[PDB]
Amino acid sequence: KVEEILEKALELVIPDEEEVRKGREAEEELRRRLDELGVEYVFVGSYARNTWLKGSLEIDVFLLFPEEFSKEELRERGLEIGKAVLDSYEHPYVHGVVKGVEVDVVPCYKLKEPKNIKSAVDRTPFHHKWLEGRIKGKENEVRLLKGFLKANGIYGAEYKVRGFSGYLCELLIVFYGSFLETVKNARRWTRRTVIDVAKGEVRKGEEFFVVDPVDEKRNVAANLSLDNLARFVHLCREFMEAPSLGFFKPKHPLEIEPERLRKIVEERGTAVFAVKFRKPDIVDDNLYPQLERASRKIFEFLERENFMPLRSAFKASEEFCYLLFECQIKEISRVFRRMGPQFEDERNVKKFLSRNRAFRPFIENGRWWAFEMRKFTTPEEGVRSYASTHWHTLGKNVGESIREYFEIISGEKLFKEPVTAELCEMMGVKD
Ligand SMILES: Nc1ccn([C@@H]2O[C@H](COP(=O)(O)OP(=O)(O)OP(=O)(O)O)[C@@H](O)[C@H]2O)c(=O)n1
Ligand SMILES: [Mg+2]
Ligand SMILES: [Mg+2]
Repeated sequence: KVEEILEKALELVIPDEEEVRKGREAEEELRRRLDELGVEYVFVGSYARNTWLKGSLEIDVFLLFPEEFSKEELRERGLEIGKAVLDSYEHPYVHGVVKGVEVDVVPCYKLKEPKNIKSAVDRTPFHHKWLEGRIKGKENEVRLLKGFLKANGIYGAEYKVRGFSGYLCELLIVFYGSFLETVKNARRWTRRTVIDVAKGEVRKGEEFFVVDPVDEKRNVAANLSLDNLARFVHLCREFMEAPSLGFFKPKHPLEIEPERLRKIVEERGTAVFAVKFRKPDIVDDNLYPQLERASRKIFEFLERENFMPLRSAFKASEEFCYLLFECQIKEISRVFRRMGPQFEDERNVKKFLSRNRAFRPFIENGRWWAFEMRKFTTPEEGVRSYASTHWHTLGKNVGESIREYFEIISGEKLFKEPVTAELCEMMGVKD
C-alpha cells in the first residue's frame, strides 16, 4: 500500500520536462558566460545534485577566491553573467535570471578544505562535496521528503517557515537511506534527539541537533522550531498509521464567509481582534522575527492585564501587517486591587494613604491594599494604550511603523481583511 502511495507521490515531487528543460538551458549558458571570463566556479545547489523539488528550480554558483578580501569582483562577475540582477543581503550576492531560470552567484574562497574564512558561504562547497557522492541514486527520496514537508508547510529554514532546509533533507535521506525509513524513525525523535551523520549515530543531547558532517559544531536543523519538529513527528506517526497521497498535497484554504466567522466567535464567546499597521520595507528574514516578537510582547501584556489571551498569530500582506489575538475576557471591572505596604511600615503606610481615592483602603493578611481604577476595561483598549507608548519593544521596524500609525480592528471589519486563513487556524476551525 505505502509503496503504491510513494509511487504516485513521485508524480507530485519530481520536476518536469519543461522545467528540467529550463535548467538545462540556463546551466550550459551560464557556464559559457563563466568560462569565457576564465572564472573558477562550482554549481552547488539542489540543482547541482538533481535533488530539487518540482517547480522549485534555481541555480547556485559559488565563485572561488584565494586568501584576499574584496570580492566586489563577484559583484562584477555576477552582473556580467546574469541577464537581470539584484543585490541580496559578507552576505551580499547577485541574484538574477539567465535563460529565464533563477540564479544565485555567490562569493567564496577556493578553500583547500575545512577551516572556512569567517565561514558561512565558504561552507556551501564542502556541503556539496560531502553529499554529491553519497546522495547519488536517492534523488527522488529527497524529493519525497521535500514534497512531504512542503505540502505540510514545513519545508524551508527561512524565518517565515522555521522548517526543514533542503540540506537537512539530504543529510536525513543519507542517514536513513530513504524517505520511508526516515519517517519510520522520525516517529521516535524527541526534542533532545541528536542525529550525528558523520558518526552514523543517534544520541541524546540538550536540543534537537543534526550535526553537520562538514563542521561538527553546527546544527543543520538550527532554524527548525520545536513546534515544527513536533508537527513532523506527529505527521510521520499519522502517515504510517494510515498512508495517503493527501500528505503530499497542500491542504485547501478554508473558504469561509464572514458571517460564519462571526458566529464561530460569538459562540466561542471571546474577544477577537487585530492590530493593523503598514508593513515596513525590509526582507522577510528581518520582518518575521519582528512580527513574532511584537505579537509575544502584546500577548504578555494581555496576560499581565488579566485579559487571558488564548492564542495569537500574525499576517504580512503586500502593504500591511496584522497581529491577531483572541482573549477569554471581553471586559474586566473598572476597579482593581492595588498592593500597599506591610502594616509595620509607618512611613510608607502614611504615604500610601495620603492619595485620594474613591474607596477606602483596607488591611488584609497584614498588608494594606487599595481599590483603584483601571484606565481601560477591554483588551482592545488595553492594546491601544500599549501600542501607543510601548511600540519601542515591538521590534525596530515594526515598532517604528506602529508609532506612525496603527488601528485595532474587530468584528466584520476584521473579517473583511485578508487574515481569515490565520484566524481559522488560530481558533482551530475545521471544514
Ligand atoms: N550548504 C549549503 C548551503 C546553501 N545551499 C543552497 O541553499 C538553498 C537551499 O537549497 P538546497 O539545500 O539545495 O535545497 P532547495 O534549494 O530548497 O532544493 P529544492 O527547492 O529543489 O527542494 C539552495 O539554493 C542551495 O543551492 C546548499 O545547497 N547547501
Ligand atoms: Mg537550490
Ligand atoms: Mg539559493
